[PDB]
Amino acid sequence: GKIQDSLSALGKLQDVVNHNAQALNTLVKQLSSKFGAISSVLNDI
Amino acid sequence: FNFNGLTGTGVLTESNKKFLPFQQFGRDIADTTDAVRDPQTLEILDITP
Ligand SMILES: *[C@@H]1O[C@H](CO)[C@@H](O[C@@H]2O[C@H](CO)[C@@H](O)[C@H](O)[C@H]2NC(C)=O)[C@H](O)[C@H]1NC(C)=O
Repeated sequence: GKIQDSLSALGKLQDVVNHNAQALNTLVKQLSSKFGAISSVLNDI
Repeated sequence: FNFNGLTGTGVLTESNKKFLPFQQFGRDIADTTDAVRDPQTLEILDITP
């Protein structure tokens, strides 16, 4: 019965979610970079 | 679609967001446009991919 009191810990499970969310947020943000080109949009060029 | 300069592709649907009278369009987390305001009718529309 004392186990519920200690809960109401799971940081190892939240870290897995965070690591993937951070890689997906970074992957999308890397599309707004010019990398030394005139623009960052393949139609505007 | 093109909303006063914003060039893109997607499905237009009725939104439930509320822009501040001076704002034309909104962006989501990760900095991508997700809602616009029609210049002619002044209605807020979501853009789904
Ligand atoms: C832009 O002009 C159009 C003209 O068609 C306006 O649309 C009319 O607006 C009045 C005022 O509410 C309505 O009574 C009419 O029924 C509308 N016309 C149609 C065909 O629906 C529109 O309101 C104007 N927009 C702005 C922001 O001034």
